[PDB]
Amino acid sequence: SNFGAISSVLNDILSRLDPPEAEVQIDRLITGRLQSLQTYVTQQLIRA
Amino acid sequence: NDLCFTNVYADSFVIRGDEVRQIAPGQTGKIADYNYKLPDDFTGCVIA
Repeated sequence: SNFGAISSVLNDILSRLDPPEAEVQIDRLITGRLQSLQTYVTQQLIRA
Repeated sequence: NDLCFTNVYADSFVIRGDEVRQIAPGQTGKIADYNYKLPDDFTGCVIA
């Protein structure tokens, strides 16, 4: 998934916006993937 | 007026007026990369 970034793959983000103009993109990627994993673990706990 | 710090540092130099905006973290320019570089995780003030 993308989560509103300009590229889903992280390697593209670091290779186009450098560190100082991409950390927001990594920020969004990290928070989105973390939220997805949180939903997954919650569902897994319910099923368990 | 109501803070304290471990240590205070000052940097003084001479630059052209058109290149004053180059003094900021994450900016790209000849002064930025060959003359004076500022860290991304920086906190300070600019006076000119």
